[PDB]
Amino acid sequence: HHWGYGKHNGPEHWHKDFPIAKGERQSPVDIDTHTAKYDPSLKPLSVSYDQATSLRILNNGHAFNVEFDDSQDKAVLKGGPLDGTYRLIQFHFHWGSLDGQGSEHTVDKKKYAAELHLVHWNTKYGDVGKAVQQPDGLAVLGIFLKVGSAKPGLQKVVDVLDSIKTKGKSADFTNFDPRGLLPESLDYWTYPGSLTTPPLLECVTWIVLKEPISVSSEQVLKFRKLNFNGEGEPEELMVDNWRPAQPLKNRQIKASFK
Ligand SMILES: NS(=O)(=O)c1ccc(C(=O)NCc2c(F)cccc2F)cc1
Ligand SMILES: [Hg+2]
Ligand SMILES: [Zn+2]
Repeated sequence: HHWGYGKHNGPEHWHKDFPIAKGERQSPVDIDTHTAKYDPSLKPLSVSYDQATSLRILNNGHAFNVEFDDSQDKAVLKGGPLDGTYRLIQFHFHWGSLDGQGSEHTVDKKKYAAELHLVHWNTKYGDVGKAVQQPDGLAVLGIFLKVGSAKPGLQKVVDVLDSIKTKGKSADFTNFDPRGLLPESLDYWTYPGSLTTPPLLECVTWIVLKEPISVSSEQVLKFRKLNFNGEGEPEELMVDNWRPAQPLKNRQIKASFK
């Protein structure tokens, strides 16, 4: 039926409706640190989120997205392996039912508690719909979350989750500063990939940060209390909404650090 992360509609079944699942540049992938090539020609990332305008947070089944006003170059990502300017459109997480799993990308086979994806689209394409039909249409900034000390900048997100417990629910979410979610170092790995959820389009330049941010057990606990189901339907906890690592194939992971 409609795709999900359960036994009968999970990742292993997506190929039946989305053939691209067995494609050449699928994500996520495992990052083998000893095989990633240090590329000194990579520029530093330029994250300009000072004028970010968040608007809403919503539970779309699958996960919760915090949306931003992308009608103007307010919050952008440039530099790194990117050519052109990419506007932030939304951010979401993938997490697990236990602290030992949750991330989509893995580092030397190590899974983290969750992973944050900051989605940006290439402005040269006019709108996100066009951008998804291009090889360099999207840039997703991936940040790993480890369980440890609480992340202050994440608390506003955590407190509003009760308002969007079920699928289809949304809440006004203005004045949120995404800069509060970045680690201190911007060192990263990069490779050409795809969306990790259907349509699974291969239009993404992945930029995965080396340094994870730490969040408290209590903070991660609250993510786990969300529901995949809509109001009135039988409760299905939103946990393990992650796709397992895909084969790297003919791709090379570059690193911006030595
Ligand atoms: N986890 S991840 O790889 O960062 C990621 C990021 C964005 C999207 C998305 O915007 N879906 C929109 C969308 C549709 F729902 C249908 C067709 C095209 C789309 F762009 C999906 C997965
Ligand atoms: Hg594409
Ligand atoms: Zn994601």
